[PDB]
Amino acid sequence: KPFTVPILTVEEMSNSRFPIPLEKLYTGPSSAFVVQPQNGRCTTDGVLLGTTQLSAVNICNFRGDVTRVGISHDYTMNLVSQNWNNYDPTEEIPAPLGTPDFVGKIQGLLTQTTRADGSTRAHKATVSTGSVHFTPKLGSVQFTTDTNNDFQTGQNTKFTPVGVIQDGDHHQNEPQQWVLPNYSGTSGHNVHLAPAVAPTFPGEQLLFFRSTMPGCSGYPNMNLDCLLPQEWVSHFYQEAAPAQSDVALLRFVNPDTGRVLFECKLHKSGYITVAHTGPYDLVIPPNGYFRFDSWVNQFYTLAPM
Amino acid sequence: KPFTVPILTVEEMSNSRFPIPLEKLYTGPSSAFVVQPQNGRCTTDGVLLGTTQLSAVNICNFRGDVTRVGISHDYTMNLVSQNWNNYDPTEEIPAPLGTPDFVGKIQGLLTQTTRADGSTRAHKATVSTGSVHFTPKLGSVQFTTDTNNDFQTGQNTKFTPVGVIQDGHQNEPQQWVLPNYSGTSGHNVHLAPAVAPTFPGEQLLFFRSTMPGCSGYPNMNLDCLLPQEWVSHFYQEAAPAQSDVALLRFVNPDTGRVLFECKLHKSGYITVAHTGPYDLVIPPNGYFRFDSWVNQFYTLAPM
Ligand SMILES: C[C@@H]1O[C@@H](O[C@@H]2[C@@H](O[C@H]3O[C@H](CO)[C@H](O)[C@H](O)[C@H]3O)[C@@H](O)[C@@H](CO)O[C@@H]2O)[C@@H](O)[C@H](O)[C@@H]1O
Ligand SMILES: C[C@@H]1O[C@@H](O[C@@H]2[C@@H](O[C@H]3O[C@H](CO)[C@H](O)[C@H](O)[C@H]3O)[C@@H](O)[C@@H](CO)O[C@@H]2O)[C@@H](O)[C@H](O)[C@@H]1O
Repeated sequence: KPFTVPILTVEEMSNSRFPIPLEKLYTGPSSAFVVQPQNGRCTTDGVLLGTTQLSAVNICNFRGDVTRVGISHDYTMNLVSQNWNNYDPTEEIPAPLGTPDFVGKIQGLLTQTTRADGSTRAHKATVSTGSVHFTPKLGSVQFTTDTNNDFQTGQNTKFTPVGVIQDGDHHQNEPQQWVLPNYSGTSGHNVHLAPAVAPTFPGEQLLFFRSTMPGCSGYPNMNLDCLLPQEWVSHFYQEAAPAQSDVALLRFVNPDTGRVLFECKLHKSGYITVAHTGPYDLVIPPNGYFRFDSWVNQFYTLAPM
Repeated sequence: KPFTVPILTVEEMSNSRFPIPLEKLYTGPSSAFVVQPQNGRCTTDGVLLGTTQLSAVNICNFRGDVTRVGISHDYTMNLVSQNWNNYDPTEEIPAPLGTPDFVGKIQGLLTQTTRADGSTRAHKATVSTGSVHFTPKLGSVQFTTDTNNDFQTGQNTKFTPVGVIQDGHQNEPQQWVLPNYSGTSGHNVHLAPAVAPTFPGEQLLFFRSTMPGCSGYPNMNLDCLLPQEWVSHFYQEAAPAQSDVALLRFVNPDTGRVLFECKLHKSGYITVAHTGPYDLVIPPNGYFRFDSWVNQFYTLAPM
């Protein structure tokens, strides 16, 4: 089965690490980080990795029942699955599919319906994924909310993420997009992780699909880079085209002129490298798209960006 | 190019009318009312219709600058596009792509960044699409928010939708009543067509989600004609339609057994042979498979 990537333009696609559109292509140095995201991870032959699932609308969402922590404005959510069935901690994944894969304070609305009478409610809420109470692998996370009394026990509750917050004099100190949470808190180390990725070939860097997360309070670092658009994850999962070598050579083309703007290496394990050093917002026509041209190896020397 | 539909299961897909996952399949009568959604509209050969665009995460989102209405808690948003560029009201679409296509009060967060210093803010906010101030085709909508002073002028502002509210039970939203995209100033234009079965014994098949409820007693059902992933698939594939009707079989790969068959009409909606309201019962790995081009007079096996 011939391998292909989607023909959608960058801005027609979705970030695979938060439910927001892509904005641009970005390359930068990654030696200062361990780049090990768990969402947006999929092999070119369609094997999902980490905590990756198939739709952007589920990323960083949570569902379950809630109970108030003491007499505070915090609530513990006992997680269930996307379709409201019981969560299974025994599954060989790091955490429920779609769980946030960075340390940060994600703000959104926590909503609830009372089944018996159809009454509903919503409150602004934040989940701090660096908190010791962020234990999604164990089946629970904690939210700080704007209420201490309105949520009912035993009722279906959903968190819909919107953006991120920051607090402190050191501006843009959080979120930390390349620091994984401890999915089981202090109780144990992370398990079943998709591997870290790094360029190995001289002169190469990762290519990122970049968005700006909405900021909700303070001075957050709003950059969010994913390794694959969500639509590529879905495409590979469905097509399941066999990888005929370790690397798929892609050309980024202007469809109007037919000219190649740059070329890159899509590694079969699901990430892209380009030949560039330093931070660079790629200059591209908005109708540009990626095209698979041939199967190559990890030592293929790209035309420099 | 051979026509195909995605192999994703229902719960792996997204509603094309609000940024939430699909939950289930429903069929029912719809003779007594107009079915004319504007999001989730695409022909099988990839022509987008109505206000349909390509990703679910953009649906019912709004962007622009805001100005306070008087000294109230309401703010007017002067709309821009998904990437902060111009919206052209003269483009022959009903309203900006992704605009809500139902009358209801949508609640979410209105967020803002101050360009100069990177300070940010968020407030609970509702857009009433039945309001006279819901005029997206004119380039503006109005939000009621939980602040009367925190939003700044001339700064990028985004509404992220979460769910719906009600006042008065389940009388709103009205998912099949289109808002007036130009308010009282003009009638709706450039709409994707209304849809109905034409063959006796058939009903529409709906891809159903439940919108989160945020206050009161809202009607939370939300039915779309095509999953968002089908819109994106057809747009990219652009496979020619060999007839006006594609026969799909819904298959359980666990058994190879066909659960039911249905007609995917070229103009982008599905019918089944059934009379009455019915919540379909489907296996977890079930999916749709295109088998052949037929015609409007093909009789489906009863669903
Ligand atoms: C930088 C600052 O971020 C946000 O303000 C927060 C404060 O937020 C609280 O009050 C503000 C209005 O002053 C607003 O009503 C917000 O909803 C509410 O949570 C507060 O958290 C303090 C604590 O030190 O930090 C910031 O000042 C934002 O509202 C401001 O516009 C501004 O961007
Ligand atoms: C049916 C009812 O809907 C929601 O309540 C609203 C009220 O909402 C206001 O106060 C409530 C707490 O009582 C909550 O703090 C909410 O955020 C706030 O807007 C209010 O709008 C009244 C006015 O008619 O209608 C409802 O009572 C929800 O909060 C309740 O839990 C309940 O489901």
